[PDB]
Amino acid sequence: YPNASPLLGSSWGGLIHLYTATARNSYHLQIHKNGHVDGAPHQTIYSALMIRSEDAGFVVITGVMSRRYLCMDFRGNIFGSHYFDPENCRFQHQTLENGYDVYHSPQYHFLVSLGRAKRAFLPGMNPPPYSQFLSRRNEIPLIHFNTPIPRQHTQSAEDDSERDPLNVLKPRARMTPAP
Amino acid sequence: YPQQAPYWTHPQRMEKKLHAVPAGNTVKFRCPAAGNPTPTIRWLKDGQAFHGENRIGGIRLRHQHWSLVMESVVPSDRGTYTCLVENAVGSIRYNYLLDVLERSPHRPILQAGLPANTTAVVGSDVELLCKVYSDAQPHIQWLKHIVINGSSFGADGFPYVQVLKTADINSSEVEVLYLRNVSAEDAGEYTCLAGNSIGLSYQSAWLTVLPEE
Amino acid sequence: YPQQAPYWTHPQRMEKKLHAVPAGNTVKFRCPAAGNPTPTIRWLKDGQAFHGENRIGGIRLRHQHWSLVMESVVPSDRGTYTCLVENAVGSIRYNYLLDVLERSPHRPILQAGLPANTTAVVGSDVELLCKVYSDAQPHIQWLKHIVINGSSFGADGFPYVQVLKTAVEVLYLRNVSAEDAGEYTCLAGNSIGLSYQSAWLTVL
Amino acid sequence: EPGDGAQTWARFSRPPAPEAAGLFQGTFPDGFLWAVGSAAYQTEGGWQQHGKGASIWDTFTHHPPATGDVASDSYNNVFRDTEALRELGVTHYRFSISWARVLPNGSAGVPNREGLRYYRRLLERLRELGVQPVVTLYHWDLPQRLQDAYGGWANRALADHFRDYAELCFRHFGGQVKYWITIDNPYVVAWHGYATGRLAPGIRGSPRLGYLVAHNLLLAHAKVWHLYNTSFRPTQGGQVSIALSSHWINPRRMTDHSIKECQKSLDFVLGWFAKPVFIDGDYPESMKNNLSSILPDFTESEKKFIKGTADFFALCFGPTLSFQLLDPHMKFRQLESPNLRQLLSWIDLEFNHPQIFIVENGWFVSGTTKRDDAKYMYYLKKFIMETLKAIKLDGVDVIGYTAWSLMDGFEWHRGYSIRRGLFYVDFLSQDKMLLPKSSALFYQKLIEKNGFPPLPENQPLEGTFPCDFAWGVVDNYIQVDTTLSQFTDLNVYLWDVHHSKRLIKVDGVVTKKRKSYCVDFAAIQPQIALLQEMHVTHFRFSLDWALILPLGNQSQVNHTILQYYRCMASELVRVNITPVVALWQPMAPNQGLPRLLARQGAWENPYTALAFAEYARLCFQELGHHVKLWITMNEPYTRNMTYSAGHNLLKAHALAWHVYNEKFRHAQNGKISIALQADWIEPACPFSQKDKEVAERVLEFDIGWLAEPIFGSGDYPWVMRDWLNQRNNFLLPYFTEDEKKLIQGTFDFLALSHYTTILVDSEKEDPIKYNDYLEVQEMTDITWLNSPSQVAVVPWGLRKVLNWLKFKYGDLPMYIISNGIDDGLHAEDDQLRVYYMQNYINEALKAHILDGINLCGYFAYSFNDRTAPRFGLYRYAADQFEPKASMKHYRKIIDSNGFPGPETLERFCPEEFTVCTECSF
Ligand SMILES: O=C(O)[C@@H]1O[C@@H](O)[C@H](OS(=O)(=O)O)[C@@H](O)C1O[C@H]1O[C@H](COS(=O)(=O)O)[C@@H](O[C@@H]2O[C@@H](C(=O)O)[C@@H](O[C@H]3O[C@H](COS(=O)(=O)O)[C@H](O[C@@H]4O[C@@H](C(=O)O)[C@H](O[C@H]5O[C@H](COS(=O)(=O)O)[C@@H](O[C@@H]6O[C@@H](C(=O)O)[C@H](O[C@H]7O[C@H](COS(=O)(=O)O)[C@@H](O[C@@H]8O[C@@H](C(=O)O)[C@@H](O[C@H]9O[C@H](COS(=O)(=O)O)[C@@H](O)[C@H](O)[C@H]9NS(=O)(=O)O)[C@H](O)[C@H]8OS(=O)(=O)O)[C@H](O)[C@H]7NS(=O)(=O)O)[C@H](O)[C@H]6OS(=O)(=O)O)[C@H](O)[C@H]5NS(=O)(=O)O)[C@H](O)[C@H]4OS(=O)(=O)O)[C@H](O)[C@H]3NS(=O)(=O)O)[C@H](O)[C@H]2OS(=O)(=O)O)[C@H](O)[C@H]1NS(=O)(=O)O
Ligand SMILES: [Cu+2]
Ligand SMILES: [Zn+2]
Repeated sequence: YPNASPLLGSSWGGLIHLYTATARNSYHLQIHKNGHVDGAPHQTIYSALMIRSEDAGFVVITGVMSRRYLCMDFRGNIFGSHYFDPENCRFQHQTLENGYDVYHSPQYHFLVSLGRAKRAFLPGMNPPPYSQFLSRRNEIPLIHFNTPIPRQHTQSAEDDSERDPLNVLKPRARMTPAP
Repeated sequence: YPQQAPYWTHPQRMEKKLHAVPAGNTVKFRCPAAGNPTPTIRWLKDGQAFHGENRIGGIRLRHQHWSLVMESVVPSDRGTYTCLVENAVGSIRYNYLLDVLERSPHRPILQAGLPANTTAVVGSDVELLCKVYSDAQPHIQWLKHIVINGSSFGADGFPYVQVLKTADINSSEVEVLYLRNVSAEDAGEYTCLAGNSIGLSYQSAWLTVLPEE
Repeated sequence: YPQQAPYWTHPQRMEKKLHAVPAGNTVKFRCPAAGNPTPTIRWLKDGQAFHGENRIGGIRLRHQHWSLVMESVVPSDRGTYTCLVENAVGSIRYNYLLDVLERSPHRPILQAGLPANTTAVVGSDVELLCKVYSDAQPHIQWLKHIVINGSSFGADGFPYVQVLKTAVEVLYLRNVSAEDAGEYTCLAGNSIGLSYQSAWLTVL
Repeated sequence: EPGDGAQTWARFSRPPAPEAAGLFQGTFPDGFLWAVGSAAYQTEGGWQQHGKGASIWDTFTHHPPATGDVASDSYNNVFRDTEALRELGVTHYRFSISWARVLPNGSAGVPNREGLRYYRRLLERLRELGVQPVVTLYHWDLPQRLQDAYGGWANRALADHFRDYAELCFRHFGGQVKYWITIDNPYVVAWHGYATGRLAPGIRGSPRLGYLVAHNLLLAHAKVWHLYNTSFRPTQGGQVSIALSSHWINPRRMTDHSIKECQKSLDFVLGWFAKPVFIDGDYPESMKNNLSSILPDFTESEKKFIKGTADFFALCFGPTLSFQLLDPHMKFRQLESPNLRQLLSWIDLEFNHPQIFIVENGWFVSGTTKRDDAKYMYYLKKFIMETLKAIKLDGVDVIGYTAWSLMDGFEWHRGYSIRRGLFYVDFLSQDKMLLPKSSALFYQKLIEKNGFPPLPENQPLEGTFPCDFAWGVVDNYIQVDTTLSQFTDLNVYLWDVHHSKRLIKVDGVVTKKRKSYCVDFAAIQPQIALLQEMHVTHFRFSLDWALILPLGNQSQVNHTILQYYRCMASELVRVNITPVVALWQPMAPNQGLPRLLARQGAWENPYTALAFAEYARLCFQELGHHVKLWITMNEPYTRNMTYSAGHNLLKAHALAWHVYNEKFRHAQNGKISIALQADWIEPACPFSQKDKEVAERVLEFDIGWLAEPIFGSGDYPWVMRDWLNQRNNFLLPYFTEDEKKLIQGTFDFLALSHYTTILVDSEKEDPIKYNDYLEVQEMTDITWLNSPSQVAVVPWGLRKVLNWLKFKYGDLPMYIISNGIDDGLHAEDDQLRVYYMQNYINEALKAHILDGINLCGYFAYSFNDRTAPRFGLYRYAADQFEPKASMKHYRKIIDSNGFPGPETLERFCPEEFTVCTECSF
């Protein structure tokens, strides 16, 4: 008799990816710096989210790369904002009876969905597609989250008369006072 | 009849790279193909031949429709699959990733005995912990009962409660409460109240200060 | 060119009159009453109009055999399923029943900490407790470990069967002394999976 | 086969592991050919002596200034040339025979007996010394009789004239010479000789002429090679090749198009001649396609005539082609690099693993450079190292190395404006004696040691650091946030204990705030948790002057900020991690001062030193109960601060030390001193006296400026005063007797911060990168490891700067207050940091044990990657701290307390009395 015992309930603040399906294709909720929200086909460092609950049932989704907060507007489309508000940038999480998580703004009555069908939420009716989310633990190594952007390209002093190509001479930035 | 290479019959229904369903659902692994003529499809799991011998509970046989049905998917079913059907002139295959997840539509269950009936000497460092378990995001709050006016009960039989530690955006270690140099007033019933979208559950413990030992 | 009083396609293959599908198990109901010209088929439940918007999950209406499918069936779908197909003249009515049994989307979890540490002597016997949260009564076992080569943390499987009762549950470790030690478990399980919990259970 | 070497960039795309490539220190294989090069126009001189003919160079320089009539006077000086070879330790002398010298009047004429006499005397001298010769038949000096009559190499009738001249060379100088080079640098002879006009024949005709001439060079070389093979090789056993110069090129954006474009450039400059000689006999397909018409075609008989006409691969990788004479169009818009290890691998893969003989290498220095050429020595050192890496790590079959230009001479089109010689020649002098340079002494020692043998000074030392050693980490900018996360809610709520488990706030009754302890700060505990995992004994952090006193004066104080610092210091002591606090830190937008104080001069006004004394007094009163190690200045910028600013900074430190010494040390038994950035300064040439003097002078301006008043004589360093006084720069303030006594002994320990070492050269190679203030030419040893920020990994510098501080300032307790390196990437460079940490700590261990240095602390630089980016031992990604590989290895050093051997253990030390810590006073 093999023993595994995988503990249930470890997602109390860890990195999660929101997964939704529609019988056509899968998509992971993703937040970009420019506020664009779309669906990543696989797990991306951009799609890594950290849901945090403030009240007994209300959660806020941030994302650790864009440094933004998943907010919402009157039409029902979602976006990311660098500033937090408790009015519309906060959604009441609700686990459906089939095991799927749906997020909707408490005062906007519109479910958070990866599609463009922003419909109202009622207890027990066919929700819009791309809305039945499913939290997935982040299996992406966190080494990739570091920004590799410090890339340098040298154009000055690049000609056909270079005298020190291997850069033996490296002067140091020293100030010289002058009376 | 030309001997054309096998190809996907319906490429527009193959974009679901990853399958994720709650434990207990049935996944659909469908991949119509072609050939000279259409050959048999033998699914194999991560290399090992996958059929109805390694998992009892129902595996529907659909070969004329070229699909695989996985009824009552259980935690022990994660792993990329393959639509490996071999033709004489062509060899096509598309991976079908499945990641079943285990849900918990329940109120946050706290570890029994945490916090415990721990007593500390006056001037010592006591620490109260409440291990909470809930897949949905819980809100952890630490409460202390007060005797503000008369007894500890309020207007309509509600015990007075003052919040010590909360779970905000930038507040971690919420499930641990630190009480160093406990005075006489640092004694009473500490309840760790945890709740999520399903419900709220609290675990209460009593801390008593001993002036002598 | 006679009138239209047709029958279905497959008599025995269609009607089953009973479907005890577990929760989350996909099932579909078919009413292929063909004819010439093709009639119209309507599906309704509990005497009310049935669409694809009033049910969770979602249903799909096929036209190859004129059937609706239910991916991820739910307990809320209980009731009656009457399909009504009417031709130009006359009508045909069929009935279907559905009582989906509850199947939780998780293996039966139990409150942590339990079972508590066993530390007692004769006179005050150990009252080991393990409460499991589930809809119905799940399978709960204890699985006392057989002491061979200190078998408490190893590999290659440790099958040590020990059955007292399966069905909040409590155990009465009568006459607790220094002869039964080791680590104790609460093997709570169901169809989805099996779970157990343990702690620093050390006894004299 | 062509195209095999296109994978070269793939192998070198991944950075090598800085463990085997770090302390590489290999030894060249036995039988290696250590050679030194020379020419017949660069050095020989005597353009009309003894009936000598007229080269195309003798007419190019005169063009009928900067001419090679008598360049090095080597024609008349045979004894001084071979004496240099004897004292160089070299085993091969690569020189060339002047075509117009041996055969002035005509190839089918009377050989010049005196011209032949010079070369037989040279070879007789080479035989006596044991130096084997490597004769180059043609080194760009074609007779003028063959340029104005047959038109030069553009004619195919010069193959017979070259063959008749080669037979004269083979017949005469055949019994002693076993290595022949037919034509040296055929690319420069062809492309720049006829297609550009920048070289000996002034033509500038067209690229058609350059490809026609190179067509004749291969035919002329193959005509000569088959002359040796069928007539002289059986009775002589020598070898003949062609010196194929090349460059190295790098992709622009690292794409498959760029890699093919890079291979297209190499085939255009190197496969142009190597493939017709080494592979099949025809040009590469890359250059046969685009310019199919302007490039001449090869007959089938000719193609098999040139196949295999080279007994070894002769490579000329120096400043001739690299960056100077390479056609820009031949680069195909790519990046040119002077990489020799990658080029040697490219030759090995593409040309079926040939026996490579590097017949010309090295770099150049400016023309106004005497015996001190440190830039050229380190280019030679890197280039020699690259072949050793190619031999050992790449499997390349390199059989010899030739350091070019045994002596200074006429450097072709550049004239005398550059110098490539290992031996200095005074061109203006009438004697022209060979004076060994810095590279001559370096090359001689490398040949004697046969490569880079391991040194005892770099062998790791197995030993244990003393007890109560200060194993610590630093965090200059701790993250401060006075966020009260515990007991911060004061209201009284109701509780639906049975109904809904919600809180109903009662309006009207609230409680009073509990005593605020140190667990109410949400960020202190996570930081201590990481430090507990590192097993560090000490933690070093700096206070923010602009935060404790926002307006500078003591009228207003931010008590909440002080409470965070006091709580951070109190929690660290609770977990047995001694805090080390720095009062002031220069790294800030306002120089670490409050905005009000930073407006006036920010260090110029003496009131700033006074205002720091009171600020230091406030810090000792609040934080001092828990902090027992104080740092007054935290590595001030000795290179970026003015003399007046450094004058008040010394006074400010003295006031803070005298505040602590008189008022607080009795109540709180702590210590206080100054932290100085002690980066080692090493002379570029190890045997140059003027470089040692320059190294000491720079050290005074860097370390001794702020250490001599405190740790030494109480006044500014003598060398610093001498340098400024003789410069008529009297900007260094003088120390009065009261000030001198004030700062004379304001130290409890020597806290130094070491990061890297810098090589200093007295001579100015170029004035742009020359520090005219200090008359120093800062350089670096390119063979050293480098971080992505170009910081040299020099472990032995830490041991050297520790000994210098002990020698200059006595036997003081020395703390390594900060010593760490950065990693630009995520995990590809952290294996460097563990190498950096392991060796630097080991060299600090060497200084402690071998030199008896009173070292009592090592502080790894940076606590996490969030506070100090790129330097931390903890990776900060997605608002999460993850330990790096350097952290785990650092913890192993801390737990073992140094580097214990296989079987050695020190017992527990209770109340050990090394004089660096707080005893019973
Ligand atoms: O408006 C709005 O709102 C909005 O607006 C705005 O906002 C927007 O805009 S924007 O721009 O902004 O964007 C818009 O957009 C919108 O929208 C939104 O929202 C929406 C919604 O709305 S709401 O209302 O909802 O809210 C959404 O939407 C969605 O989507 C859309 C889209 O998509 O577009 C839509 O839709 C529509 O359209 C579509 C289209 O698409 S596309 O692409 O085009 O575009 C679609 O479609 C169409 O149509 C259809 C129809 O028909 O209808 C089609 O299709 C579909 O379906 C189909 C079916 O077929 S049929 O024929 O039927 O029809 C499919 O399929 C296929 O096929 C099939 C068959 O074959 O049949 C298969 O099959 C399956 O199943 C069957 C049956 O079963 S049962 O049960 O029934 O019977 C089967 O079978 C089985 O098996 C067998 C065998 O085995 O053989 C059997 O058995 C036998 O035998 C046995 C033996 O024994 S043993 O032993 O062997 O076993 C015996 O026993 C027995 O008894 C016997 N039996 S019998 O029967 O025979 O007697 C058995 O039994 C059986 O059974 S079972 O159970 O088992 O099963 C088979 O097998 C199966 N299979 S498996 O394997 O899996 O199972 C399948 O299905 C298939 O196959 S294949 O291969 O072919 O593939 C298809 O697929 C579908 N489609 S897909 O897509 O998917 O493709 C057609 O086709 C189409 O067309 S096309 O062109 O495309 O092609 C759809 O559908 C429509 N709809 S409907 O209603 O009509 O449906 C819409 O809208 C929606 O949707 S829905 O659906 O929901 O509606 C959207 O998205 C949104 N947007 S956002 O933006 O927001 O995002
Ligand atoms: Cu459940
Ligand atoms: Zn030098």
